[PDB]
Amino acid sequence: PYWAYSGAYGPEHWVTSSVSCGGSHQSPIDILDHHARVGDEYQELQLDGFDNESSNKTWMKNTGKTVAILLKDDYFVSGAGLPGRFKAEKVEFHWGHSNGSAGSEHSVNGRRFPVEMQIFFYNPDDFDSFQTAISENRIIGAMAIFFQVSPRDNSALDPIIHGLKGVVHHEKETFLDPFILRDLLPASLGSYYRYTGSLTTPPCSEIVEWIVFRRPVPISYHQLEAFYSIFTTESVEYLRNNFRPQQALNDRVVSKS
Repeated sequence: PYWAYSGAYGPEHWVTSSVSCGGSHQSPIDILDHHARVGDEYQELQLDGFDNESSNKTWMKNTGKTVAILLKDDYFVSGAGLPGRFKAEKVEFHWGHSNGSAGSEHSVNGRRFPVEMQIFFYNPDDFDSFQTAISENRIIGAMAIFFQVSPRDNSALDPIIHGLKGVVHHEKETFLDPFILRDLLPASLGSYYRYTGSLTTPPCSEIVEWIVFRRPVPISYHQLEAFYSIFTTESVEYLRNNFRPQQALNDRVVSKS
């Protein structure tokens, strides 16, 4: 079904075509640190493959709703109270409008960030692929990483930024220079929140175990410009403010590592 981030098919209307979009365990949310539970004693968050440089096969696409990176190498995450070892499928981005304006989907203590990067995972021991996991409505994993402005370019982002400059128009695709996925994550890996929620776009399936890192990754204002310069096709407009409104926590509790 068709959907958008504004207008007649904007987020307030998604439920018309996608019933789950009106569920009670939806994402994203505001995380209030003082309402979060401490002491859950999760197993160490373990990353497998994140220090390897990515393959020249990895590519990026302007989908018109976001820019997505299709990961062609094997990256795995486990621990942190995830039900199993999850394999990375793709990375998507959400950002604001100009000059570092709020773009993240999640927030912490009411604070939003200029970009949120999300990495989506599936359990390869249950399914051959991410698409099948989704369609079967089984548990998928997702990490959310915030970016925060810094006076100098973050060199770890150079391949991603260069990629954005190659997918300015809707449907454009490009291969990416090698990047190190670990370096797109916060230096402080042990500091995160966990909650159960949903995909943040239709079908909004309530099957996502979220990891939201507490600390942001630096990006320069100049680097942010590469995000703001992306187009989408409604007529051509800039692809900006591509984030879902926050959703009610309801009976859920967020856990703090």
